[PDB]
Parts: sequence; C-alpha cells; structure tokens
Amino acid sequence: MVKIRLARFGSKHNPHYRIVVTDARRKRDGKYIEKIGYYDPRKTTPDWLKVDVERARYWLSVGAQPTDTARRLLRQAGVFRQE
Amino acid sequence: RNLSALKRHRQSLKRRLRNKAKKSAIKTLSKKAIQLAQEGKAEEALKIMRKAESLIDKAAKGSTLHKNAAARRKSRLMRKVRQLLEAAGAPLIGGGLSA
Amino acid sequence: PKKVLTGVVVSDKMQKTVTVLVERQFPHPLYGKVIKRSKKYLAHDPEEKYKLGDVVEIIESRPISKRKRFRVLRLVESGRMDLVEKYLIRRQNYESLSKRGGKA
RNA sequence: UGGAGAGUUUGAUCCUGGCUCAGGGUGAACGCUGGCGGCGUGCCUAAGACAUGCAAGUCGUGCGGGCCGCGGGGUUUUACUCCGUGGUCAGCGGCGGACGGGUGAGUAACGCGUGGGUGACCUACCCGGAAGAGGGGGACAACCCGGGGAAACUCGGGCUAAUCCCCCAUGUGGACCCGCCCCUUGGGGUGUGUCCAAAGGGCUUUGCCCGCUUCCGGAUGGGCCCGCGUCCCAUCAGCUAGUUGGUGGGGUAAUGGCCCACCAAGGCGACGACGGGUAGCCGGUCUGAGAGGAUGGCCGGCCACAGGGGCACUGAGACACGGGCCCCACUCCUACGGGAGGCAGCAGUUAGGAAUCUUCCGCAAUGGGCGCAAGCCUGACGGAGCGACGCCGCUUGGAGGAAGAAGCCCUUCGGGGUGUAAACUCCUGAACCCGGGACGAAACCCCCGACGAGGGGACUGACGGUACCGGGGUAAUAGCGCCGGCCAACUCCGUGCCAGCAGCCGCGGUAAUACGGAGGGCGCGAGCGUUACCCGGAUUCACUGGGCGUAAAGGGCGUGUAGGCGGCCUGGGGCGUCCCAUGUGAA
Ligand SMILES: [Mg+2]
Ligand SMILES: [Mg+2]
Ligand SMILES: [Mg+2]
Ligand SMILES: [Mg+2]
Ligand SMILES: [Mg+2]
Ligand SMILES: [Mg+2]
Ligand SMILES: [Mg+2]
Ligand SMILES: [Mg+2]
Ligand SMILES: [Mg+2]
Ligand SMILES: [Mg+2]
Ligand SMILES: [Mg+2]
Ligand SMILES: [Mg+2]
Ligand SMILES: [Mg+2]
Ligand SMILES: [Mg+2]
Ligand SMILES: [Mg+2]
Ligand SMILES: [Mg+2]
Ligand SMILES: [Mg+2]
Ligand SMILES: [Mg+2]
Ligand SMILES: [Mg+2]
Ligand SMILES: [Mg+2]
Ligand SMILES: [Mg+2]
Ligand SMILES: [Mg+2]
Ligand SMILES: [Mg+2]
Ligand SMILES: [Mg+2]
Ligand SMILES: [Mg+2]
Ligand SMILES: [Mg+2]
Ligand SMILES: [Mg+2]
Ligand SMILES: [Mg+2]
Ligand SMILES: [Mg+2]
Ligand SMILES: [Mg+2]
Ligand SMILES: [Mg+2]
Ligand SMILES: [Mg+2]
Ligand SMILES: [Mg+2]
Ligand SMILES: [Mg+2]
Ligand SMILES: [Mg+2]
Ligand SMILES: [Mg+2]
Ligand SMILES: [Mg+2]
Ligand SMILES: [Mg+2]
Ligand SMILES: [Mg+2]
Ligand SMILES: [Mg+2]
Ligand SMILES: [Mg+2]
Ligand SMILES: [Mg+2]
Ligand SMILES: [Mg+2]
Ligand SMILES: [Mg+2]
Ligand SMILES: [Mg+2]
Ligand SMILES: [Mg+2]
Ligand SMILES: [Mg+2]
Ligand SMILES: [Mg+2]
Ligand SMILES: [Mg+2]
Repeated sequence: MVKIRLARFGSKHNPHYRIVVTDARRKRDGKYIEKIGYYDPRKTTPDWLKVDVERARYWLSVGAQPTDTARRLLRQAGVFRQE
Repeated sequence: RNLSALKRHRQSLKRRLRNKAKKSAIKTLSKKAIQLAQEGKAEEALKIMRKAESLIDKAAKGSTLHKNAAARRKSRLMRKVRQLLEAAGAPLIGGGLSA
Repeated sequence: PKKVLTGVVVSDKMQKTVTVLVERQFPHPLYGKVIKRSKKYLAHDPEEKYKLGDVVEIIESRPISKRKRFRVLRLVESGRMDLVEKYLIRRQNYESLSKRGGKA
C-alpha cells in the first residue's frame, strides 16, 4: 500500500525530512508521489514543522498509511483534530 | 547452509500437484464433453459440460486458474458444445445452455 | 488521441491489408531547410475496400498483426496514381545501385 | 552581465596552412612536500577467483506435537492415568522471501527519452460501499516403526490437528453460452439456463478486537501498443520463408505469427534495409559568447544481469542474486558409487594494475518484513575509520625594531643585495591541561476519555564525554614550481655541440639571463609540479561561421533518373509558418 512517511534530506548530522506520500516499496529517499510537508527535528528555525492538512487528509481518505512518527507529526499539525 | 525458503519449496511441490490434478480433471472432462457433441448425444453431452463448467469455476476459487482464465475456458467450451449440436441436437437435459 | 495519419495506398497485394505511404515535412534540426520524409504503414482493410491510389486517413489501433497496427479510417481523395507512380519509380531506381550496370 | 589572443615557413613582406602555448575541467595517478577541522568522495583494471563472519525473516491471538523441568488431581497406598504451568526444538499453516542491496556484462532495442493509447489488461497488503459464513467429509508432516547411503541425503509402514484440502447448501452478487436494448473493437444494461462463496482466532466474553467470503468502486504499482527522438563504417547494397498478410486454433491477466495448422505471395531497403564496429539510456555533468562539442562518474528514474547456457514450478507478482531442475567450466568432498559450492550484499583476501578504504559501532534516528501487541529481524540505514582525492574554513604569529649585525651574493673597490628580515622589546595564545556538557526524542506503550478527537505519564543516544560553553595556557610546520620569447621574474661561477635542457620556437662548439650550482627575483602555498584525458582558444567540418584561376579543392565532357529548386494574377483548403489558451516539463 501507499504510505505517508519521512524522507531523509538534510546532511550528515543535519537531518531534514520531507513528509511524503509513496508506495511503501520505494527506497526511503527515492521517487515519491507527492511532498505534503517537512520536518526539522532539531527545531533549528521557528518553522520546523509544516503539513497541509488538506492533502494529508486526502491521502488518508484513499488509504495511505502513515508511519509511526509521520502520524505523530501529522497529529501535531492537527490533521486529525475533528472538533 | 539451510534456510526455510526450503519450506517454501516443498510447500510448492504440494501445490504443483493439487493444481496439476484439478487441471487434468478439466482437460479430460472438457474433451469428453466436446466428443459427446460431435456425436450429437445432446442430453449426456451437457451432463458432462455442466460438470466441467463446475470444476473450472471451482478451479478459479483458489489459485489454480483464477480470473478470466476460467471464463476463457468456460466460454471456449460452451461455444463448441452449442456449435456441435448444430448437427441436429436440440439441447435435452438443457443444463449449461441458455434456451 | 489515437494518432491519425493521411496517406496513399501503394499496395493492394495483400489479403485484407493495404500499404499506406505517409509523408511529413519538417525543418531540419541543424541546417534549417524543410525536409520531406516518409514512412509506409500496413493498414487493416477488412472489406478489401480501399484501392491502389486512394488517399485515406489511417488511425492508431489495437494490434492486428506484426506490422499491422493501423486501421483505414476513411477515404479522403479517391484515385491518384501519380503518387503511386512517384513511389513506384523510387523503387525502380534501386535496380541500378549495385555492382554492375549496362542494360540492367 | 555576453566573444582578448600569442609563438612558429621569409633576408624582409602579405596570404594560405598546420603545429604549439595561455583558460576551464577530473572517481585520477606519479614526484617533492606535508599542520588542524567540516563536508563530500575513493577498483577507471579481472562481470577474475574467493578463506572467514554477518547479510530475510516473522507470527502461540491459525494448528498439533517431541524433549527437558515444576505443580495440582482421580486411589487406602503404589501402578496406571487426568489438568495446569516454565523453558526448548522443529513440523504443519499464514505473510514476507518479486522489496530493500550489488553490478553495468549483454543490449543500437519501444532498451531509453518524450507525448499518447488500452473497447486489449492485471494489481497482495491499503481505503470506501453492499452483502454473507448453514451442514458434512478428507489427507500429509510432526511423532511412532522399520530399511538404504560414506555423506548429501533418501525409501517404506502406521497415527493426527488446523485459518491445510474437498463435497452439499445459502446467490447480495458474479462468471459463461444465447437473445434483446443502449453504447461503439472486448464499454454498460437486461432475460432465461448453467456454474461459483467463506475460517476461524483473542478477550477487560452476547459483542468487542483480529481475521475469512463474494461483488462494486478508489488508491498504488505494473503489462502491452503507438508518433517522434537516440553513435561510427556504404572499403556492409541488397535483405527476408514464421518471412509478410489471411482464416481458424492454441496460449495469456491482455493485443499480437507469440505459437500452430491451412491458404494467399507478401514484407523491407539509397529518407541506408542486411551486415560490421562500439555502447546500458535519461535527469544531468564539463566546456563553450552562443550554436556546438564532450560525457553519463556521485545522487535520482528506467532497463538489464547474478560463474556461462537453457527451463519451468510456486505465486498478486519471478521465469526468482543469498528458491527448484538440466547442460558446460572451474574449486572442494569422495568409502570411486556419488555429492557440496557461486561476495557484481557488508566487511575482507588474492590476482591484474599507474591506482581505489575497516574483516569498525549501533539499531538511538529514518525506512522496510512479520506480529493485536510486547517485540523480533534489518552490513537498508544512521555513525565512526583509513587516503590532501576534491571542496570549504583555519594555523606556522601580531606591534616595535639599524642608515642597516653576521654569514652568503654581487662590485666600477666607493659600494650594492638578501633586509624590518633576523637578533631583540612588548603583546596575543594554535597545541595542550581542567571543568560543565548537548540537540538529534517523541512516538509506539500505559492511564483518563470511547481502543475516536483531546489530555496525562513513563521508556529510549551508536555518534559520545564528541559538538559546543567556561577556566588555564606555550611563539609554536614551508613547501613546490619557475626567471631566453610566448610568460610575471638576472647576476656570478662551473661546463665547451660535452654533460645536459627542451610545450613550440630553439639553448650548449670557452666571456651561456635557456645546461649544473649559487645569490637574488617571480608565481602559488598545505600544497605545488608532472603525466593522461575532455571542451576551449580552433570561423582548423564554418548552422551561427570557411573555401576550390595560381595556396588543399570544379567531376575530362555530356545526357539527363531520383531528388533539390521554381515567373505574374485570382479563389478555396490551412500541411509548413505564426498566435492565444491549456496540459506535461517529478525530485
Ligand atoms: Mg515460515
Ligand atoms: Mg616556404
Ligand atoms: Mg629566419
Ligand atoms: Mg615576422
Ligand atoms: Mg572523511
Ligand atoms: Mg570495474
Ligand atoms: Mg547481525
Ligand atoms: Mg512444547
Ligand atoms: Mg516454531
Ligand atoms: Mg549492431
Ligand atoms: Mg515511446
Ligand atoms: Mg473493504
Ligand atoms: Mg503414510
Ligand atoms: Mg481455505
Ligand atoms: Mg455450491
Ligand atoms: Mg558494454
Ligand atoms: Mg566556438
Ligand atoms: Mg564473478
Ligand atoms: Mg544464469
Ligand atoms: Mg502471494
Ligand atoms: Mg500460477
Ligand atoms: Mg530469491
Ligand atoms: Mg531476471
Ligand atoms: Mg551471495
Ligand atoms: Mg565486498
Ligand atoms: Mg601488482
Ligand atoms: Mg567507505
Ligand atoms: Mg522501525
Ligand atoms: Mg552508510
Ligand atoms: Mg526534547
Ligand atoms: Mg521501540
Ligand atoms: Mg619577462
Ligand atoms: Mg661562463
Ligand atoms: Mg642560468
Ligand atoms: Mg627557460
Ligand atoms: Mg585550504
Ligand atoms: Mg569548433
Ligand atoms: Mg584540424
Ligand atoms: Mg557556412
Ligand atoms: Mg579555409
Ligand atoms: Mg602547383
Ligand atoms: Mg591546386
Ligand atoms: Mg572543366
Ligand atoms: Mg583533374
Ligand atoms: Mg526533375
Ligand atoms: Mg511561387
Ligand atoms: Mg516542386
Ligand atoms: Mg497549420
Ligand atoms: Mg508549454
């Protein structure tokens, strides 16, 4: 199935991830279906997480499955906040 | 040495037999039905035709034929059987065939 | 869009099939001038309907054989053996180009 | 935000023309030299051969067991026998092993690029919707009993569970024949007939969780087809017999000579067929003013390959690198019968070579497989290690300091040079020492809420006692090339067409700024030179952007085939050409 997961993009000791949609079977850094966010785990800037809940919600609706820290990040942007 | 891809192997040899058998049963039944129609033996020819239609759809149940491969086989068969009783049949036991 | 080409039937010699000759101008990548250039398609003709010289639109289509992947869609201009003749001489020439000559 | 030229044919000249330099680039290697760090990068050759270790498994919440323990029962006691529980092992079964990872050998091909087509198709796991699980039956491992082989391993007999196999039923629905309607290639309806379903498991047990069945849709991935693009040789000119097309079969998820039988005699080529050579293709890279040229190495995408050659099984998917069979070549075992292998996974060894790294740490992060979960596996990966191999940052000190030591070097014998350089005065304080010491990590999980949204909690760091912060604190490596012109920089001695230099032009035949050394000078600087290769200057294959009376170049002349090209006026079409919109042009 298609996943929502992290793609490692920074540099040696400088991790930045792209939050991506992709078939589970790509390499982690290979061709992805759509970037739908980014994550800087060092919080080196004020702007260290970013999602696009609209698209995130889209891919969930067609059954993308997010990895365990992708969903954590998605939640942190209120992808799932329903109230 | 040793894996249990080893297991995967011997499991396959099992399936290789299950499939082979199921499929033999069809070929040999389908032929039998076709030949009963070349003889215009309509009631009996359909009685076999319907059993073979079954063993086919039954094959497709699990991973032997599956699909539209059974549909292929079914069609190919039901064609020849109707077309071979064009030779003065009148489908008697009238099973397999739409009026 | 299934591709549609327009051409000249230059062969009836087959059962349910016509050779169709299709030209295409275009400017030459480096040297500019407009170059003609052509290619023969084998097309599906199930009524053996179209005849030597007819100008037909030919359409992309699901394979009929090796070679045959087009069907003759409609008839544009009926009859004109100049094109056929033009094409015909071109292959007449071929005979010359070899290892001998004279009356050959 | 874009274009520099020079040296060399002559006694001199102008032109033609080649050769050479200056510039940029590099997975480099070689020489002399070598201090720190960050980030990259590192078998170009043998797709040669490979020791050793590790590299794909997981699930007891599908099933039944063996072995080793412990505990509770039925009896008055033993014997026998029943139940519970701990460890362990494989077996049956499910999912994964078709991904990830390696390489570029082959391949000039729908292989790749790009844009389309599929009324000619498939898609496990995932999401949405509709509906369903009622009866019954069977076998094979495990285990038990025997045989055979040295071994790898193998044969026979008996028992048994299941989410293993089958039969009947239910038919939402679907498949197939025939018909009918709408569509229009095999798209979507509809009727009769026929055919086709299912599996159980766990509980904080009646109602939840995880599964199972059929169908319809989505999503992702893929098959196949087509237009167009894709190197050199014509001293390769003709090629083809499944060849080209038809009919009907076979085969497949599906179109197709894909394969087969029969029939017709086609198909292809100078717009380069057939043959030979070479090569993985692209995103991109380098160069260039551009147009071009060159290239495909890191990373990303496609393809192909897994000692060489075939092949099919299983399966959603493979004709499968760590699966199966056969043939070939090697190496190993061998009781001579027969067996065991396959680093182009990570390291590592050897061989070839001018040359290419550690048998390192860790699953903490990201990602993948299985598992309800706990977790397990992961040489993917995250790091560390080696090499100046590249890039970038940084140090070997700063301020003062003579009319100006000493040595060395010139000298017109007065002087001049190295040279504020050193010595020396003061100042700072790379190295080193002490102390604190990270970010990367918040989820899974547990509690509350409702296993939702939301809130609370706990656990977790290979790198690493590193980064960085603070306190101490020492004047602490300089090399290499060049100095005739092109080309920045000249003097002495030695040498005598020798020894030697030399990119090109040319130096050396006793007063050499060209050889060798010295002093000095120029250029770069932890580097500087050399070789090799690429583009450039090279308008020196000229499209941009050249030529042919005598420099190289008009065919000995014609004829006229293909082809190229084509006077003036009107009209239609709108192929070329131009315009707008739009889609594509991933990272
Ligand atoms: Mg298993
Ligand atoms: Mg001369
Ligand atoms: Mg001269
Ligand atoms: Mg001159
Ligand atoms: Mg390094
Ligand atoms: Mg190599
Ligand atoms: Mg391990
Ligand atoms: Mg046990
Ligand atoms: Mg087990
Ligand atoms: Mg070739
Ligand atoms: Mg294409
Ligand atoms: Mg569903
Ligand atoms: Mg038995
Ligand atoms: Mg079953
Ligand atoms: Mg039934
Ligand atoms: Mg090659
Ligand atoms: Mg140029
Ligand atoms: Mg090898
Ligand atoms: Mg092979
Ligand atoms: Mg499967
Ligand atoms: Mg199969
Ligand atoms: Mg495999
Ligand atoms: Mg393969
Ligand atoms: Mg291997
Ligand atoms: Mg290795
Ligand atoms: Mg050697
Ligand atoms: Mg390394
Ligand atoms: Mg993980
Ligand atoms: Mg790594
Ligand atoms: Mg934190
Ligand atoms: Mg954990
Ligand atoms: Mg000078
Ligand atoms: Mg002298
Ligand atoms: Mg000298
Ligand atoms: Mg010189
Ligand atoms: Mg530096
Ligand atoms: Mg040029
Ligand atoms: Mg030249
Ligand atoms: Mg020109
Ligand atoms: Mg010229
Ligand atoms: Mg002359
Ligand atoms: Mg001449
Ligand atoms: Mg003349
Ligand atoms: Mg002449
Ligand atoms: Mg003419
Ligand atoms: Mg004109
Ligand atoms: Mg003309
Ligand atoms: Mg037009
Ligand atoms: Mg555009």
